Amino acid sequence: IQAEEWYFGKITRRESERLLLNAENPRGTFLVRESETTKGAYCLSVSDFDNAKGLNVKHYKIRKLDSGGFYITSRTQFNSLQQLVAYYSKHADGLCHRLTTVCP
Amino acid sequence: SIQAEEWYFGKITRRESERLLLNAENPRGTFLVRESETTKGAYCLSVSDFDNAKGLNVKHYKIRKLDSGGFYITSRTQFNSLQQLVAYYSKHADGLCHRLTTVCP
Repeated sequence: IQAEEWYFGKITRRESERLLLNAENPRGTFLVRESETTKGAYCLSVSDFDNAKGLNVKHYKIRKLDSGGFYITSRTQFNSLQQLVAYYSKHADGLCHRLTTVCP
Repeated sequence: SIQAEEWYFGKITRRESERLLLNAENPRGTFLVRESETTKGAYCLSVSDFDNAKGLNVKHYKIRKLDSGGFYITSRTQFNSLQQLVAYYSKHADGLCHRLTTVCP
């Protein structure tokens, strides 16, 4: 996974908001990094825009089932992280926006 | 002028540096210096490394600028230029994952 373009490893929540919040990035720009807060979990950080708050980043915890798979909600589970990224690029399913560009 | 240094890569992102450095053709210790995207005014030394478990990986060390003039990564040694910092760590790792060997192509 270290060689996945979208995996940024151990950056913090505040580093990921600085990397993403760029007023020249499309809505849905994202990255996957490790959760600082929950050992063993990952986190999908996604840039969003709404009228009021403007540009902001949403963070979604990704948990790993002990049998192996990954999930953000009870709707779908994925046998790998790349399957999760691939799925949410085509279907937002509760996320603020489908995933569009990897963080530059 | 640092703009023209072989090892200086300006404003490339954290992601681009890793894309440059994670490559089978690079020795452990391949590096580049760039601006930090996350801390303005700071630079960053990115270094390719290899460990048996994770294979090829990149480590990133922030380089802080003393307002008085120097540059540092640790309290052990400070430097008056980035050329000096790059030269020193090419001779001694001193906490880095590996001595700097190859300038990133």
